[PDB]
Amino acid sequence: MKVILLEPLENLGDVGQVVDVKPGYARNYLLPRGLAVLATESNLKALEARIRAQAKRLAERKAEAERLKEILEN
RNA sequence: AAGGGGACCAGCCUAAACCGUCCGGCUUGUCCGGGCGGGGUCGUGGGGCCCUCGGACCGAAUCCCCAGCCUAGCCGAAG
Ligand SMILES: [Mg+2]
Ligand SMILES: [Mg+2]
Ligand SMILES: [Mg+2]
Ligand SMILES: [Mg+2]
Ligand SMILES: [Mg+2]
Ligand SMILES: [Mg+2]
Ligand SMILES: [Mg+2]
Ligand SMILES: [Mg+2]
Ligand SMILES: [Mg+2]
Ligand SMILES: [Mg+2]
Ligand SMILES: [Mg+2]
Ligand SMILES: [Mg+2]
Ligand SMILES: [Mg+2]
Ligand SMILES: [Mg+2]
Repeated sequence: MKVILLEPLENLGDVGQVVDVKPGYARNYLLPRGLAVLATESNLKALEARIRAQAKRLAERKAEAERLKEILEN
């Protein structure tokens, strides 16, 4: 069973990673402990949506630097 | 059972893509979900979206009217 880690987990994976676990481990441990969520298509895109936002919002912060950098230093 | 001969005769609505819209969620958005409306319904495959061309017939199983029919009856020849 594929799930999306919501946390870093020992020898499983880092947050946002999609890994294969036994259906039982997910159903009766991971899911009700909020440590992960099932790797369905509905929230697969919802995952990608925020990787994308985090991607954009990061590079906007870098663009602000180079604008501020080229202004000063020159 | 197919086939042949007859009785009767009729074909339709959706799901999904895509658009809209109201709400809900916090994992903040080009988000996810639930409603609702639009769209679409096919096997020669059909539909969706993007270009080019073209701009009235058909009609209900629903509703309305009516005829007819039913639920009482009546006239009816000649010792
Ligand atoms: Mg037959
Ligand atoms: Mg026959
Ligand atoms: Mg026929
Ligand atoms: Mg519809
Ligand atoms: Mg909706
Ligand atoms: Mg709909
Ligand atoms: Mg419709
Ligand atoms: Mg329609
Ligand atoms: Mg239609
Ligand atoms: Mg064919
Ligand atoms: Mg086609
Ligand atoms: Mg009809
Ligand atoms: Mg009499
Ligand atoms: Mg008499």
